[PDB]
Amino acid sequence: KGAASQNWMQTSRINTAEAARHRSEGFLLLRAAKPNPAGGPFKNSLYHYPLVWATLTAYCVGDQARIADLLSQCRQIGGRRGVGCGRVAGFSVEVVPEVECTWALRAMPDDSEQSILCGEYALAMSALQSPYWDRSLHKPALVPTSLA
Amino acid sequence: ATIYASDDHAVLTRWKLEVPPARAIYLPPVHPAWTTEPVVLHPDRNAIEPNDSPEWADETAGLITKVAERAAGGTLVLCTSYQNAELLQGRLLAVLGERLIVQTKVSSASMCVAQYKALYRAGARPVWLGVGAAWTGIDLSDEQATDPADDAMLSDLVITRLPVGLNRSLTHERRVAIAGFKIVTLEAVWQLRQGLGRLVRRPGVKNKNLWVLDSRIGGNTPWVAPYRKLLSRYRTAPL
Amino acid sequence: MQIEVLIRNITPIFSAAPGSYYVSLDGTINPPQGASRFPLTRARTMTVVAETGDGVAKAVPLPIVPGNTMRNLLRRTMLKDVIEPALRDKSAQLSIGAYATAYAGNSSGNPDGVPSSFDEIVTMRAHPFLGLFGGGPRMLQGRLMVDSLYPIHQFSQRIIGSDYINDSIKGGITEIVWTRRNDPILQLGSPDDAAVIEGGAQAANDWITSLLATTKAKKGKGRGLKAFNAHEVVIAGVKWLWRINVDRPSESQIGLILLALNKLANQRIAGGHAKDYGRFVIEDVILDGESVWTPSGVSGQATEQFFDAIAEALDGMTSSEFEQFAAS
Amino acid sequence: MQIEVLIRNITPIFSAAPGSYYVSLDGTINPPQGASRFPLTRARTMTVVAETGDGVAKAVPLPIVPGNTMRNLLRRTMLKDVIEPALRDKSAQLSIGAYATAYAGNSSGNPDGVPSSFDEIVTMRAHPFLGLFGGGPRMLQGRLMVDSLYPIHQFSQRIIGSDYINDSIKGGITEIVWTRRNDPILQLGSPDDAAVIEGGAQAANDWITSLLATTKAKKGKAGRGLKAFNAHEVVIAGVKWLWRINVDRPSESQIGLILLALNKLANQRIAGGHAKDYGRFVIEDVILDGESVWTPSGVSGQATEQFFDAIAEALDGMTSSEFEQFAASAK
Amino acid sequence: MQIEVLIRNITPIFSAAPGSYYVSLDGTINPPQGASRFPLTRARTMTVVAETGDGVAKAVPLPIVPGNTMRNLLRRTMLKDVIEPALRDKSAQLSIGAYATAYAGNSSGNPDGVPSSFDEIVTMRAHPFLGLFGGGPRMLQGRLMVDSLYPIHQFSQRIIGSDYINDSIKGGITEIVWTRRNDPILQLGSPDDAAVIEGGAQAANDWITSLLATTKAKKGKAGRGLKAFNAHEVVIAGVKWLWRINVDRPSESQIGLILLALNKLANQRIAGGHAKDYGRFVIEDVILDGESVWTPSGVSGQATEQFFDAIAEALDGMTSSEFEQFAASAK
DNA sequence: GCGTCTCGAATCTGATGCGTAACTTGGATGCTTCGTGCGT
DNA sequence: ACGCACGAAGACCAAGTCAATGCTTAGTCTAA
Repeated sequence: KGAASQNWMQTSRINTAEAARHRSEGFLLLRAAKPNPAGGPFKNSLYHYPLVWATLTAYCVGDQARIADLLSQCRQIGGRRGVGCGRVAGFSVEVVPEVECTWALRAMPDDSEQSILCGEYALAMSALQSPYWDRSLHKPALVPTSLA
Repeated sequence: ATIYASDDHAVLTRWKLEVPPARAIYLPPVHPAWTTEPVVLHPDRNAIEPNDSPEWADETAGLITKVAERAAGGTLVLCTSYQNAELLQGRLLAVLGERLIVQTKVSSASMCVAQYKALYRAGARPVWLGVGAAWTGIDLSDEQATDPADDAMLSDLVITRLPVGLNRSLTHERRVAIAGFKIVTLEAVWQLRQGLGRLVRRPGVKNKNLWVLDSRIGGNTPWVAPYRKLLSRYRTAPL
Repeated sequence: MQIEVLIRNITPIFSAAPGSYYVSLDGTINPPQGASRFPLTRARTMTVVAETGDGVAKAVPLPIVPGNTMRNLLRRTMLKDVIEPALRDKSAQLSIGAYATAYAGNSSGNPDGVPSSFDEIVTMRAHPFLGLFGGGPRMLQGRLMVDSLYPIHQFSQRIIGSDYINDSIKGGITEIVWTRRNDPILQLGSPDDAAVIEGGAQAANDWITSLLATTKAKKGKGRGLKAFNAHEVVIAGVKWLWRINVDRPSESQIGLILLALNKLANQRIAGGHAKDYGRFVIEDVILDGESVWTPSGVSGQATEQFFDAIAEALDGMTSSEFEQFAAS
Repeated sequence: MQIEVLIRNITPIFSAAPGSYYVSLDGTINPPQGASRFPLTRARTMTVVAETGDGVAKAVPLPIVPGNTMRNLLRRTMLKDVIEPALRDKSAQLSIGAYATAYAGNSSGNPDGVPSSFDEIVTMRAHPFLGLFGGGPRMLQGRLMVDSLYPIHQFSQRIIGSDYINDSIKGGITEIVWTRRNDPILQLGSPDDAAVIEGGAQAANDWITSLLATTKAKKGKAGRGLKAFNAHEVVIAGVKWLWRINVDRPSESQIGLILLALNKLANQRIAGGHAKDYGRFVIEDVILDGESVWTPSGVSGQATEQFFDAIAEALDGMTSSEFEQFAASAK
Repeated sequence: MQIEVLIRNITPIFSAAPGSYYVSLDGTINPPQGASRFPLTRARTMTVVAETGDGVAKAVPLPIVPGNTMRNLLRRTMLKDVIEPALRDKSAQLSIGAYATAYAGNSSGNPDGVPSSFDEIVTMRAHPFLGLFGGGPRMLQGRLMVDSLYPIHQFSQRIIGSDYINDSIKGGITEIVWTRRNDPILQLGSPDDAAVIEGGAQAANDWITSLLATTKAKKGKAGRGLKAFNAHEVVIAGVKWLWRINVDRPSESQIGLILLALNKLANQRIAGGHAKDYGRFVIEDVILDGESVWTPSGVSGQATEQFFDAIAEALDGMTSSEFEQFAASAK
């Protein structure tokens, strides 16, 4: 992190006066008398996610040319890309000696060999192949403690 | 030679010379090995602020006098303005005498550079106190000696100031108003790099020496960091 | 497809930052306990790294407008300026699920979670409006990726770029505006003023007595109308750059974006409706490096196809498409 | 709907800027501690971006009138000259809470926090007066977008546009005025003047002795006496101003109400300085959606005829029940 | 209610602007440091916007009389001509605090922090005098708007309108008057002249020798003696002035009191220069809501009879009880 | 038809007070289920 | 005649914080 993490705040709300006007004019078919900001169609919601300035470095085994070509079309990193978070100023792909840092800092399968693991590995539930948010694909896996 | 800066990425060029944002294309920087390696910087820093005080002139004159005594051959002392040179030439003339030659309002590269070239070939070990004009354009390569590695007509050179705010164009004032003090610092970095352009104008130079004379580089003030980065490319003299 | 919109705000832009922050009369943010403190609603500032004061890197706050606010503003502009009139022209009516999906992408209409067939995804992601803003019970991935409204400032050089260096502002761009609320009863001066009040002089006397008693009790240890406070806003006249990208856009979607940009000037940015904050005028719109902003709005020979496509889409648009998208 | 009002102030406009400021007798703001300083209440200035002939954009102060202050001015003008006379013609009475909410937007400092029904929102936003300002115990979004009072100045050219350049003023438009308070007892000169004072000579002697003792104690140390000498900063008279009013999808009744307010606005005053007759102004031109609708009589013409008819009908049908419903707390 | 008073000054008007300004002996204001730097007390001027015939908005100074000075002049006129005779006949004596509050708007420099009850506000705002002049420990808004005394000049045409073009003056209306103070002892040059001073000629010789020593020491260095040479800048005599007094919703008695003051206002001075008989003026015309109500005798006519009558009964029923209530502290 | 001399000089060259007061010193919302009954 | 409206209700502990940015000094002549 080039700077401390910033807690970013975003909300969600349907304009109640605009909806009332549409309800009056027949654009909206709602018979309910009042909006409910606590829940339902007109719920106001408050959520937060952290924003960080960072340089993304990771290690892999593959083709330099093809990986560089794939990363050429990448414009945004991480998530919340619809609101423009994590634009890519640039990228670099370099060949480095194996002794620097291994590719093991990831979700390895449960019975992975100890010799290839860099550092401590805590057992947890995570997916081994992308997509990683699919909870039906979640399996017990060794997740690096010094990276989570 | 001063298009791309260390961190500006030629933005100053695109702004000074207005170019459409899409029409401009940058190029990677290049530098031959014989441009940075064959020179070492002496750690003889200046102990006084580069003002116009007579005592600062005395100390700088003594430092550059011992440099000239130690100088291998023809040397160049980079003076920013006529005010500093005139304040400095009086002390030098006591020891150097005729060996020192300085620009005037009339004296310039019309004949002074030719005279310096002739005197250097004569073995006088001449000292050229450049003022503004000598900062850019004039040639200090011993073209006749086609080794080419002679490194004697400009064996040594000394800088008296960074400099700071040499450009006085109203466009520069507009730019410094728009962007702040950052632009003038990197413009002075450009000027300092331009002054180093006098050091080499032929390939295969082998051994030259450099002196820095400004207490600001030794005062550890935050804004001279780009100058530190620029001079850090050059190995210091192991004194 | 990259859209670069150069926005200059005529009036100050006020995006309220969460939190209870205080200020003193002299203007000191978060004054110490010694002096009086007044509540302050600061502008939305994002911590960014920049070369401030010839430093290598400084994490200085930059007053911006959140990207989600810009996204919602664009959605509201489309809805209130092209989509809603087009649906009204057909006398279309939307259920609560379809309307919630259309105006906030809320899945309340069918929170069960509906599968989407590949043909359905192809048809719907090609919708001129709902494709750009995914959501609803289906909850697709929208084709619109709008950036935050970063001001053209010295600290935003590494976020905006150096293409618009001529319009940058060196100093701070935030100013504190003080508000005040006065009790109308204390400003009565004659029985003619109190004629409209049903209680006349007696009601005003009771109101003032209650106010005095409450104030005395509060001093010794129900809140009245009187209030003094300030809110921080970004100074007017500063130029802003808005970057919009549409991933794999159809002609209809680009036409809709151009129409929204045409009608965007009539809307406001962020908050401040009471004080007419956020008013702005579009200065330049850039499509894939080509300037398109004419003095009469977005026009030109290179955008007629988008306008024709979006007009054709508006001609044949029906509420049934919204219902199908919202699974209603 | 965009309304642009062109205002030239007959008397200087003085809007107090919060915070303590000091000035010396010469006129130097925030003088060095060595010189004598006097309290100063500066005219409120909002930082704005101004472009010059050099092309550089810089932040400079600009003396303006806050949007909130003259929004309240417009509300008070409407209530005093259009709404309240209409209510009093039919002998309609408002409760103290209804009056407080009509004049300030709330009956108390604690909002209800309960959402309003859709039909109530539509009815209130269709009200000629309540629709413009909204507010109430349950926050209702008003239709009136009202802007601050920007003087037509070289600094405000970027803000107010270049179509009013003919009325711009180049130099500074701010001047400082000094005020003094005198102890009346120090101007007594005969027992006839002190004959009306109870006790007379004894009372005056006690007052002067106490004043001298207090001043001597204050001087040696290095309540408050009547003597005072300070200054307050005002905007010079004769400068033109631009007022911009926007309404979100206005009904004809609300447009007519705003036009009537503009007709009756000249009798009111913009900012503070009631004793010094500050804030007096005359409206020069009113622009409605890019069209001038101002005559020497005022807002008039067939273009504004329908707005006036609609607002007259609404006022004839205007009752206190709407205000009582609007200001009724949901709790 | 608008009242316009046309005032012409018989003698020069001298309202001194605070600040130390210097003038050379040839009339140049703020000369170079090389020349002499005699002190000057300039007349107070407010910058105003005026057209020089080309329609350009040029900010130029204008020698005026402060509005606060005129307000206090009107207050003093009413008190010393109307209120004081009325209270005296009934043997009603104001307390020292009531006297100070009436003559200065406050009995001390620390106003109360609590608002006043509505009954008190109604009673005070209806009072013939206290209603016009607000103030007191509880900040109360008065009914009087006193404007500055703007001279009818080409620069003030934009401010005061084009109604008084025939009375406008083009050239500068400001002049410098030189003042010198002599040391009496130096002029004393007879043994009979010194026959009154104790010690005879010895005291005069000691005075002269002390003066010589002091001036020699001060010149060598490069108290203060009696010798002086100064200058004060005054507005020339004979120019016409426009005075605007505006009152919001007045009772009959208050307007009657204002008219009574205007009848007896000419006997007072405008501002400053008591020793040199500065500030003398004569009222040319009084405009009452667009109608001239000024007779050669004074404020008279069939139109204004009811105001005078009403203020007459108001004075007859007046007492000191309301003054004591107004000036009483609420803490 | 001019006529020239003289065609200034010294000295003052500011003093004193006042040189803030009171009050506001935030307020509200951001949850779904469950039972019972309308109800279009 | 299943769908939607609408109040009551049930979890219920509970702090420490609230800046993030200051910085200097005169040569050019090679188009009217």
